[PDB]
Amino acid sequence: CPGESLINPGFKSKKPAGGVDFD
Amino acid sequence: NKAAVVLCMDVGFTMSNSIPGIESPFEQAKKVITMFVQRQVFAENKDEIALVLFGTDGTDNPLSGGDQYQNITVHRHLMLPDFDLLEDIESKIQPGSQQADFLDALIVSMDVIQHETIGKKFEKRHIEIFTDLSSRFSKSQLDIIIHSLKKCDISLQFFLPFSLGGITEQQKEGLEIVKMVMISLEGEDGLDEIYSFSESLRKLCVFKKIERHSIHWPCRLTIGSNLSIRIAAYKSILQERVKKTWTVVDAKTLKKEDIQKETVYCLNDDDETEVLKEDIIQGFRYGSDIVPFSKVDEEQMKYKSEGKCFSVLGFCKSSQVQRRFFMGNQVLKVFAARDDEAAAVALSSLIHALDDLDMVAIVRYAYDKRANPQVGVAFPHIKHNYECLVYVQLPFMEDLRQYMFSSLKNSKKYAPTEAQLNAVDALIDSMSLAKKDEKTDTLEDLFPTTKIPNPRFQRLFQCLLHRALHPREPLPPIQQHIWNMLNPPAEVTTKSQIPLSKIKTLFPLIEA
DNA sequence: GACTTGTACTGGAACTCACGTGAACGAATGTTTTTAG
Repeated sequence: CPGESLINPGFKSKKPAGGVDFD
Repeated sequence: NKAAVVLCMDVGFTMSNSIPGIESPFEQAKKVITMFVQRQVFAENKDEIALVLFGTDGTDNPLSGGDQYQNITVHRHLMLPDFDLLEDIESKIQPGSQQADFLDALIVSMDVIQHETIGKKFEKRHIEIFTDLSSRFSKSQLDIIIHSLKKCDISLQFFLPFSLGGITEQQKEGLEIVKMVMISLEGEDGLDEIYSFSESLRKLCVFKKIERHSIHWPCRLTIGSNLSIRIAAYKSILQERVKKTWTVVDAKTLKKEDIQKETVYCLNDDDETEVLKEDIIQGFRYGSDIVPFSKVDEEQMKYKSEGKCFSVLGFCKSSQVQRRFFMGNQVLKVFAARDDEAAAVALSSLIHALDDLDMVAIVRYAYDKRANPQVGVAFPHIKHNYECLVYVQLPFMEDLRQYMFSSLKNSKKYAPTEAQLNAVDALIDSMSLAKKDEKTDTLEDLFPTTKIPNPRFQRLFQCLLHRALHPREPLPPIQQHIWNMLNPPAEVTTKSQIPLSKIKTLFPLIEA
């Protein structure tokens, strides 16, 4: 399945938190 | 803060003589008195109440004089309510056989409320008259009474067997005099301040709500390192808990000091040895092992921050913040600093800008130094009377759960048919809890859930009162009015009877 | 028939997760009472 974490199968990988990025 | 209430009541013979079906006013006034006493007792607002009766055989007043000021008694003085007053009301008060002038009773009430109020602070003062206005009287001291009431700033109330305000001429004269007294004291608004026994019972059948006063939280809303607006935050909505908790007492003597609680620690050895508190250190679990972590070391490594921070991390569109992601157990309301015009102007400008642009502020909030920082959303709230920011917490990365659920629209075996959809539509239409105002202005809520007191506290107070008055009998069943207020109007069920039958016919539900 | 070995089933216990009650501690903020000048 696309977007599936390799470390923890069955849970979609979480994107790293970027914080605040002004446009 | 505190209030002094002189409850003046009629015990004349005219009350006893009435149609049995009408529930003669003596019993209704007694029930109202009792209900008010319970409401005051179980709501510890630090209020003083005294009891005066007129029309009784005996005479006990500070002022006696001659034939005037007779057949009146001051049963209770200015003191906190207690169950002894309830017991006295229940049985120690019985109807008499004499008559009295309620003007003299009002004079006695003024005398007691003016003489027993010294040495205490009272922001309010009230006097409630319970009479049927069926006793002959003469009007010769009204002006002085009105002058005294105006000077002392004491409110007045009246409770009569009839709502208007088939009656006798004396009752009509009583109505005229009481109406004149109310008009003189306040005016047009005072006409509606004459209640009835049934209406008052309708409003006094529910215990008072648990009221807590939030303490203002001052801080500074910061946008960068140069802009700062002084603000004060209050807690608007939170889950309410009982102020008092149950106390464990020994079954026999019923004392708290005869039972003690303590904790000890032991090891896994068969001997079951014991160790002292100081010889215990906290640790955590790292996989299949335990990593010791002393409290001092934790404090040394602990994440240190600066408390009392209300900083605007950024501004984002309202559509990007969903209600389903709200966290926390509280909602904060942020106003400008009290007695600060510049802060008010700045906050108003920010609120108006956010409302116009349809934006919310993602902010960092920390209650104090030892409070974990939080990321939350502040959004405007503009009302004719007031405008303020509303702050609600937001989730972190660790607080989001990734759960997968099958689609319902694409299912081939769970797809409802046209008839089922029509039945569900009919059910939804029938069970509507909001009604248009003749399709003219707006909607009206038939079953507003925000005005329903929590049944838990009502049940607790009911059971406590029943145990106090009846130590032997078991607890009673839940009162009917609680169920009535916890259920929708019967019109909804009457309308929905048939659609529910249709849905039952069309949907084959089977219990496995 | 009695014992020994091996296989299969399975109902309950253990564990984890979540919520609610009760208590202590710091911490604050405000408010009330007592004492000094």
